[PDB]
This record gives sequence, structure tokens and C-alpha cells, in this order.
Amino acid sequence: GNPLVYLDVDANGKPLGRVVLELKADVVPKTAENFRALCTGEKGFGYKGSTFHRVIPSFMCQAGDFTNHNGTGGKSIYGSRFPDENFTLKHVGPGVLSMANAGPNTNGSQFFICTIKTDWLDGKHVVFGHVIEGMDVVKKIESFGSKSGRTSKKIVITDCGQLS
Ligand SMILES: CCOC(=O)CNC(=O)NCc1ccnc(N)c1
Ligand SMILES: [K+]
Ligand SMILES: [K+]
Repeated sequence: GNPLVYLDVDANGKPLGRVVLELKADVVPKTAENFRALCTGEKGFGYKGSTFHRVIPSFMCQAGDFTNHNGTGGKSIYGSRFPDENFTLKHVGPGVLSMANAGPNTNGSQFFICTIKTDWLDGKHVVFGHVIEGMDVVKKIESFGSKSGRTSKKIVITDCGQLS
């Protein structure tokens, strides 16, 4: 079946809880696989110890720049960037999991979890999953963002992995 993965998130070292995500390998296998492997760390790099660097209330929480920690970097399991797989899945509401990018065919490791419907991103960002459990944890992360996207506390994926 589709992978089930998790992110354990803290704020200045205090645990907020666990976000559980379904990855839609049945629709975007290559994008799902990238994220799955970056959660387990099996390629020798990934999300563990990296941050939510851009958190905008009423929009989204963005993470996955485990190279520069600031929204400039990241890399995929394939290489630095990989193509847009398809745009079949849409930004239908809160809890959508989607790839951040710097334009067409620039997927790396950065991603976002939506806290509203972000339909203006449809056909521009590859959606590849959604939140199964821990939307309340996402809402806690969101609480530490700002309209600038800067966070008021350091928000860290302390652990991550695959459940099934
Ligand atoms: C809501 C999603 O917003 C975005 O994706 C806005 N764009 C960005 O943050 N781009 C930065 C970016 C993304 C992916 N790989 C990089 N090397 C750099
Ligand atoms: K806005
Ligand atoms: K782990």
C-alpha cells in the first residue's frame, strides 16, 4: 500500500507531537519515494534534525531544507532536482502535503503542509500526500509562524521514519 510516514516535531526542544502522513505512491510514485526515503534516512541523508524554516499562518508550514536551513537548499534522493511528476492531485484543503519548488521541474526535498485550501498552487506544485493524524500538531507549528514566514521558536523535525 501507500507508505505511512511520521515526523516528530519540537519547538525549542520541547515536543509538539507527531505528524503522520500518507504518501500517494499510487499516483506519484517517484515523488512519494523521495519523501519516504528522506524520512527514513536510508540514503544517508534526510529530514531528521532539520527545521520548519517558513511558517505562514493561514497558509502553510514549509520544511525540508536540510542543507542550508533557510529555503535555498535541499536535494532529492535522485540528485539535486527532479521533474514535476504530474499534477493529478490538487490542493483541496488543509493537511495537503505538496512539494515546494523554484519553478518548473525543480523538486528537491523541500515540502509544505497546507493549513488552508491552496488551490492557486494547482498545476504548479506536485501534491503527493496528506495528513492522516496530527493536524493538531501542524496547527501548533503554524502557531509559531508569522506573516513574514519567520518562526518565533526553532521548529525541528527531531525524528522521522516509516510506519508501514
Ligand atoms: C508554498 C510553497 O512555496 C514555495 O515553494 C515557494 N518557493 C520556495 O520556497 N522556493 C525555494 C526553494 C524550493 C525548493 N528547492 C529550492 N532549492 C528552493
Ligand atoms: K498572502
Ligand atoms: K527514525
